Amino acid sequence: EIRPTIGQQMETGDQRFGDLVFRQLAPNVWQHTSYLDMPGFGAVASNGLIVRDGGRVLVVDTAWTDDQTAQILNWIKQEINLPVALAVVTHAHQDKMGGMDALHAAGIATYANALSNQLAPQEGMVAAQHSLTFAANGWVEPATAPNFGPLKVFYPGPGHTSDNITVGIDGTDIAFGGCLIKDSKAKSLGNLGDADTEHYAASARAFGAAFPKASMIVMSHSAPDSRAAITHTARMADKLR
Ligand SMILES: Nc1nc(C(=O)O)c(CCc2ccccc2)s1
Ligand SMILES: [Zn+2]
Ligand SMILES: [Zn+2]
Repeated sequence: EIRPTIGQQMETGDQRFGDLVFRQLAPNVWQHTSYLDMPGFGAVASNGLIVRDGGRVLVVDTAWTDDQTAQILNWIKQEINLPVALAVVTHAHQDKMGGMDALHAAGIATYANALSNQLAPQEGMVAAQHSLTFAANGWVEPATAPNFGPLKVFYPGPGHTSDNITVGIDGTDIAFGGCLIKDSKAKSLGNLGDADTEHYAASARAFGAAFPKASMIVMSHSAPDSRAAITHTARMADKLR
């Protein structure tokens, strides 16, 4: 164990490395998984991504902690041995931004929604060093996301949080919903403490429409799923209104 209370369990094709688990999803895409031990409840998994783009690596989301995020960088060093060009973090919660200091100490440029950077200090965390802004239809303003390569950043609207962003991986059929999207077998939308219950369903559907040909949907707290994760999330969110 490797037996989280919440989050996917270990399957064939998963690599344990330190306290983390890594799963290759495509030739150039890996999922990183880290765990927070909650007393009396057990381990909660959080997932992000590692993408190789030629001679560099791009990261989506930190681990829960600085030490776990340093372990991600160690895995990258050992298994890929290419430099990390940048990281984009997908909202101001600990599962996504808890390891900012480790990225900064390593000299990695960090990007987040401007709103995430504005909210991070109120959540006790460190803002990314660069702010992404978005058009009225949710697409990132390209001048704020320079040299992002295959990462296609989309703000779907308020849902899990007001600042949640999503990332498509161009040249693949993978899109990352972060904590907005829950899997097709989920019984709940997870933590709604900071959620916009009015707009959640439309935001989930907007993510689906932004990446209409993505067949593998990666998410923070479950194994990758089909597009039924999007439709199931939206249907659960419909019930909040
Ligand atoms: N940091 C944490 N984020 C979340 C989240 O929802 O983003 C937590 C809830 C985990 C969960 C998810 C789905 C079903 C049941 C539980 S905890
Ligand atoms: Zn969150
Ligand atoms: Zn979360």
